Amino acid sequence: SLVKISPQVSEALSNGRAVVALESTIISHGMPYPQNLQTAKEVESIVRENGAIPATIAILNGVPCIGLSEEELERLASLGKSVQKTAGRDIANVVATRGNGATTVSATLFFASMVGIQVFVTGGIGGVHRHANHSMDISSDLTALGRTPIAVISAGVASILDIPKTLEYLETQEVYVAAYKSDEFPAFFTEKSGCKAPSRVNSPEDCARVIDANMKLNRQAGILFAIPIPKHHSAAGNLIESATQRALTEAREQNVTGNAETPFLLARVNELTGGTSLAANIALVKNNALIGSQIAVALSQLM
Amino acid sequence: RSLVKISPQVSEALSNGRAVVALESTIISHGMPYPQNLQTAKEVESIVRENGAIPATIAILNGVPCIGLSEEELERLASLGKSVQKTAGRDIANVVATRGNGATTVSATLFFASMVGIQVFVTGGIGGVHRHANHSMDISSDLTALGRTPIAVISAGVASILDIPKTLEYLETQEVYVAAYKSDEFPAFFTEKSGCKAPSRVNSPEDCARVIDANMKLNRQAGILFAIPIPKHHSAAGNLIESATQRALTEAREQNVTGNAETPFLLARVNELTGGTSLAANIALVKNNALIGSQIAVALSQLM
Amino acid sequence: SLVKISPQVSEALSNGRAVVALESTIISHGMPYPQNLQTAKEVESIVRENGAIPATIAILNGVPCIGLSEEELERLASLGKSVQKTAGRDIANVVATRGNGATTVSATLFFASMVGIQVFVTGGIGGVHRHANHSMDISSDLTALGRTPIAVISAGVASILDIPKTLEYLETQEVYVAAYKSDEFPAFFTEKSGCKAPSRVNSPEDCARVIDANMKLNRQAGILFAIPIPKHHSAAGNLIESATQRALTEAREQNVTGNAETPFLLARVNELTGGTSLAANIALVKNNALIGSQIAVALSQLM
Ligand SMILES: O=c1[nH]cc([C@@H]2O[C@H](COP(=O)(O)O)[C@@H](O)[C@H]2O)c(=O)[nH]1
Ligand SMILES: O=c1[nH]cc([C@@H]2O[C@H](COP(=O)(O)O)[C@@H](O)[C@H]2O)c(=O)[nH]1
Ligand SMILES: O=P(O)(O)OC[C@H]1O[C@@H](O)[C@H](O)[C@@H]1O
Ligand SMILES: [Mn+2]
Ligand SMILES: [Mn+2]
Ligand SMILES: [Mn+2]
Repeated sequence: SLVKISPQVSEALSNGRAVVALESTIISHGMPYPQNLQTAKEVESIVRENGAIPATIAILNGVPCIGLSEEELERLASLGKSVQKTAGRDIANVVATRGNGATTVSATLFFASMVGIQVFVTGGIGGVHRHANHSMDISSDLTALGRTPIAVISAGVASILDIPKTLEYLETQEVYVAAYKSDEFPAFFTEKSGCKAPSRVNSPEDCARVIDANMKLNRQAGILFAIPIPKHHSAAGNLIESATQRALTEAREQNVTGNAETPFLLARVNELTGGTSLAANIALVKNNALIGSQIAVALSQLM
Repeated sequence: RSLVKISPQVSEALSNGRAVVALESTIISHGMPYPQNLQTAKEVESIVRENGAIPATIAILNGVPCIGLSEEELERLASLGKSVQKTAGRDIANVVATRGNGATTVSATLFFASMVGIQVFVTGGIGGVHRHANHSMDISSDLTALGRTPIAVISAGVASILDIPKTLEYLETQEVYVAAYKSDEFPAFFTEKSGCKAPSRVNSPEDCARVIDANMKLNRQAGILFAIPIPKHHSAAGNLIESATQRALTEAREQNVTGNAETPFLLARVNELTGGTSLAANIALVKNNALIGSQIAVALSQLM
Repeated sequence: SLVKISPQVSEALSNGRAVVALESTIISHGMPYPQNLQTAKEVESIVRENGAIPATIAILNGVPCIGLSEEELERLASLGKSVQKTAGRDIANVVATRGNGATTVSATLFFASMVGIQVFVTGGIGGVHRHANHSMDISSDLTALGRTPIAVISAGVASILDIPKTLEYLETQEVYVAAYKSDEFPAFFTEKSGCKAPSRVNSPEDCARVIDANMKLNRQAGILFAIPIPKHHSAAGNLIESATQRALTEAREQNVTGNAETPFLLARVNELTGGTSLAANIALVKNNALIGSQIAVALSQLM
């Protein structure tokens, strides 16, 4: 009615075939055009190569789109950063003003769950920002996942955020958190965060069985699977931390706040590391798409 | 149903899809002194009606939740004053069970308005993150209520007695859409200037109505805060409101005024300190919220 | 469906008879076998003796059980601490791995509410941890009760936690909190917390009337009734505080974190008080079962 679902996604959902939701803010605010389009195409190709149907979610001319046509992807990507970064709380406004919106994890969660997609691949999830006891700056991603029964496939949480506090917040929100094939919770750019994972899963089939259980119980809280970036693609943790500290200070000084903050910080860290962090970001999203697609296929086979 | 009493005019309005504006009752019982509390409530209901909407003041009377009050009930409530229980959402069941009188806060009024399908709720200010919440965790259930109730709250922002930046952050985490009306600055109740940028902006009642309408069609289970800056000619910005507020906060700490006694103490003391100016501003902003809120409700009714 | 409800509980729910939910972690994590089984039997007997059907909740071989048979209670008791401490966010995982789980307050709430049980007797509820300002360590019991319309019967909150902040957090979550026949909020082992109770109820009938109103209103938030430990069983606040202070220091030095912290502290306080604290813990659970049952019976009669 209000939501436009692509034929291919619509067909897969009707037949119980694997579908993987994808967000669009990485396209609009994660990298420049046409690299953004290239990375988005590659991710969707990895999803299809591993047996799932990719469902990139966005809002175009006020219409929520679940699954984008090639034309729509190209159009969105070419708009670049002029597209509105759209969290869940922004959806109604972008719809009402007939605008274009690139959806974050919290908005993408909402639409994916709405149409019955169970697996959502992202790069990293928002979290508790550093010094949140002074700011209370905490991503709506965490509350959204706490009340949306969907599995988010991430590479953990970036060190621009407070990882230990983000893990505590997720526990309080009743989100099941598990690291993939590791006892150590990953830190996005780097495989190791310094925090033990609260739980562990060792295969795509293991992940699918937890999701299946969650669905059967009708629990209204979600799941975060954290897939460590492949060791060969992991960025040096001292280079990342040094760039991160500088970026955080610059954000504070230039009064970058609210939803402008994460995009500002990730872009600055990429500048400061001469491209190394963006390259790792691209690597982990591709790895997440691979594992995420395998989970969705396993889940489809269970059901 | 058998427990909630809906006034005939509100009942008819809901059945026919007419514009309805919910109103809370704690501003009457605990928010303002006895002549102005009743006078203001009557003036607000009149502004709502004059602009084409039906006012639905919500309260609990002798254990009965009432949605829409008669002039007599409004009179009865204003005079009972603070003998009525200040009733947050979490207190409703208790007040009903004990057959008490309760003046409903934003969190309680939200619950009842949403229950019967009212989409627009006009208030003065919303509760928020209290100052020093890092040592207390004192945070209004208004914020959590709005985060899980699909209704639009029309306020004049957040008072500086609270921590405005942290309140804005908390609302974002709860997925509440926040927009300032015809301004880039988030307003601060008595005064238009909070020092904080508005996270979003809307420029007409019709624009507000379109956001609410989209939110309803999407079936999102989170609400909206529209923050209407107090009209420039009624602002208390010129009256040392921030100084008076700071002095009031300090005096409350020294006299151990806490809990439900605090806000009334602070409001009375700030009014003393500003020679009546802060109360006048409070009256002005609630009336302005009623005007814009009614216009939003009417535009929404027309959309639907 | 997926949940196994015992015949006695099922029959009681079908007939609108009083049912009291109970958790299993004190069996699993509170004391050694076979005394642990005898205590569990004594608590269930208090429930039956006061006119209600006890519904002990646990997960056995991946199956959620609401109401345990004699054989099932024996198996749970013999597993001892080898059972997984299962919060709400752990349920899907324990189900998926076919594990045994002792459900905490947050997990037990979910299952009791699912099948229409209105009264859940516990000992104490989890809360805001001390120094939560630097850790954000806050029990999911609080968020669970804020979105589950069920009454929890507790003896308040232990002083190992931050009681004032716990009370504030509950207000924020819209949980109605009332002390039973007292103006002072109780502190688990001890009747006095130092905090005024936010509200008060003076009989099981009063409690049932609040629950009945909450049910008729269809509010989706729960209730915490805090029943002070009987005066003759109350532990002295200075022998508790001494043990408590030492236990807290030790947990900090041994870097005990996450879901291990509360079980560590309670076990250590019990060690340091030579059994006095566990004795008080058993006394308050038995008192809670008595009052809880009377409330559940009064509620059944109202309905
Ligand atoms: O490399 C990236 N990680 C994460 C984001 C986005 O940032 C959001 C968090 O932003 P905020 O907490 O302001 O809502 C996440 O949901 C995600 O969509 C992004 O654009 N690029
Ligand atoms: O003697 C006790 N044993 C176990 C608990 C459990 O601890 C939980 C809180 O721990 P956490 O916040 O870490 O989930 C409670 O739900 C309860 O089931 C308790 O409170 N008291
Ligand atoms: O959760 P509650 O207690 O209702 O919110 C805190 C503040 O919200 C307002 O209504 C009151 O003035 C109170 O001080
Ligand atoms: Mn933020
Ligand atoms: Mn408060
Ligand atoms: Mn914890």
